Amino acid sequence: KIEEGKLVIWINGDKGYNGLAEVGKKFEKDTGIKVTVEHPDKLEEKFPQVAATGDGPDIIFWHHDHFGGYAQSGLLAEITPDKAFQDKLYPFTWDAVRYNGKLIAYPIAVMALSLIYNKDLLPNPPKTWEEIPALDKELKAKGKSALMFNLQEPEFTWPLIAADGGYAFKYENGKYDIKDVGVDNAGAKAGLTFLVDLIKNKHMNADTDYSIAEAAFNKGETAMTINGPWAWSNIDTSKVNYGVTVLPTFKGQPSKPFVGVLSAGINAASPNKELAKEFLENYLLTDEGLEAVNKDKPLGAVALKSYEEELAKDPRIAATMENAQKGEIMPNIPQMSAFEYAVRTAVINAASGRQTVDEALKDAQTRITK
Ligand SMILES: [Zn+2]
Ligand SMILES: [Zn+2]
Ligand SMILES: [Zn+2]
Ligand SMILES: [Zn+2]
Repeated sequence: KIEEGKLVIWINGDKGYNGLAEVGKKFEKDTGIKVTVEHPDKLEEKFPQVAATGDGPDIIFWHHDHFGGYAQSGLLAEITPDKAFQDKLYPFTWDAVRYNGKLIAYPIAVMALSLIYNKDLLPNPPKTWEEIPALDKELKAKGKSALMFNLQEPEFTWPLIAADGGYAFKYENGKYDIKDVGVDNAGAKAGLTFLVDLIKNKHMNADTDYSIAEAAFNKGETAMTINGPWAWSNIDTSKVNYGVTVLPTFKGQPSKPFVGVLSAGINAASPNKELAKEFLENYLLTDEGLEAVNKDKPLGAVALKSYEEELAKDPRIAATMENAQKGEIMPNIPQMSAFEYAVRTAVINAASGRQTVDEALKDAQTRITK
């Protein structure tokens, strides 16, 4: 079982764990409570294993959508921030950590895709998807293309498809209606048709994937790409003079990317729930706390209003949060699995001609709602 009188924290070792450990040291100095941070390989898979036998870390950091499965297994303790604390973070982030009407984790950071552009090729990036065709023809005259991004995964194609009305699962009253899927409505059809038309008109290639798109942008062959905060470092090394901004609109409406929320949950079997809450609320989710974590490894945008306003001074972070706020929270229900499979196939089939847009989405909708 977990030891009382101390805190063990788990988080992927590639994130700012050193920062969390520093906040832990500060905690130990003020309370005498030792905080040990660990980053086991595949800790996300190990948590349910050790948590089952009443073992594991007191606190676990991971993406919100995954906490859904954890909460269904009752592995997470319900957190109870007072209204004063909840007001410290952006409202939409609390929605990401709510399971069956209960709050099961503290939101930490927010990730979402943004439009990334080459400032030398396009000092002023386009605000609309509609302009992409004309922009590409202009750039092609100079041996450059307008846009290249991963068309193989729903995470990257969904922003446009959802813009005019598409959606995964209808969210209402803090609950997802698994029988109300918006994959084959008029909005989704319009979005995918535009995407497919771009391919038919040679402005994009159906085979472009993550690596192909990243190489093209980082080598200055294409003026724009679509990616997240995790791709910036690779661009920094390429020396490309890039900018990060709000995604283009479609039919005057904002692209809606899925939003991922790094969250901190408390082990249901932890005998240190009170101290765990004190650490997270009064030490980590503070400007100094998040700053320590962010300096170790960039968090992207954060859920804490006060610190996000500071980080937002970086236009890349401001763009990340803007797209996140206009986006769709990644559903934390098991049905998203079918949604991902279904939509990935639908997009590939429509982009290749194997199916029309209407047929591809109709089949995806059917499967998802089965
Ligand atoms: Zn033990
Ligand atoms: Zn590790
Ligand atoms: Zn995840
Ligand atoms: Zn992550």
